[PDB]
Amino acid sequence: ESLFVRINAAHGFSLIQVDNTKVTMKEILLKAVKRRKGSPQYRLEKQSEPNVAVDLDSTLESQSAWEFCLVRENSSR
Amino acid sequence: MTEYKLVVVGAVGVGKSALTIQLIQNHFVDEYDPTIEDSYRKQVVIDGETCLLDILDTAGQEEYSAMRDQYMRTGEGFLCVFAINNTKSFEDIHQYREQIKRVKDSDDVPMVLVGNKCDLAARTVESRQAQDLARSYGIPYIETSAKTRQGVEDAFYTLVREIRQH
Ligand SMILES: Nc1nc2c(ncn2[C@@H]2O[C@H](COP(=O)(O)OP(=O)(O)NP(=O)(O)O)[C@@H](O)[C@H]2O)c(=O)[nH]1
Ligand SMILES: [Mg+2]
Repeated sequence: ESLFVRINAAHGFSLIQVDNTKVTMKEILLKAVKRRKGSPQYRLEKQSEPNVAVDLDSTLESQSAWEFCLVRENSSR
Repeated sequence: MTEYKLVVVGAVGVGKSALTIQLIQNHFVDEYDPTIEDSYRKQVVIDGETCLLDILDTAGQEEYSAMRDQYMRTGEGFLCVFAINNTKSFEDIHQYREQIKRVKDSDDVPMVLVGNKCDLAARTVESRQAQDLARSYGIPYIETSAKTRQGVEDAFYTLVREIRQH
């Protein structure tokens, strides 16, 4: 099995494959938005820290987390 | 409101994700991105009665076969999908049905046999063979195209009707 991150979104969850923990949170966000919404702005939040946008330029490793919420920027989880 | 947990299963590449996204978003997914697992929730009206569909889109990749237990236990109806141009995917249908039995003690769960990609001219799985398989299981057979949307609502809505009629 590959490594993957769980993304909780407004209408379900997506498991997003990652090759390694050096992937950036930006890459994970773009994959989750593409799959769930197709062609509004979004943030990712650590599951255990509501209402705070993760730094999209940081690595997955730096988050010390494997579950995130995908939240529309004009909304809440 | 009432929520129905539907699960889409079948071999790699048969079109489980394309079927799901055609239903949910009225869009055909052209590229192949292998699934690990994804869920999609949508409010729909079936036979004049509103409900919430919770569709679980699953991995064909055998690397993720261990997941089957969790989602087969709580799944309330199953689309068992093969592709009409992929005889191996048709052969694989039985394995999904048998795993559902390992956890439900029976296969007495709403299921539809789905022959997808029927927009393609080349077919290697005969219609009569798919019909006969569904008959041997006591379940409907529905031909679909996630590309043209042929049969897509029929496949998913048949599951909901079968749950409602238990
Ligand atoms: N012509 C045609 N192509 C289809 C149809 N359904 C899916 N495809 C194509 O087949 C490929 C695989 O589809 P996909 O939905 O990703 O298959 P999957 O069963 O979800 N694969 P996995 O088990 O790895 O998740 C995609 O390129 C898609 O465009 C269909 O009904 N007709
Ligand atoms: Mg898929």
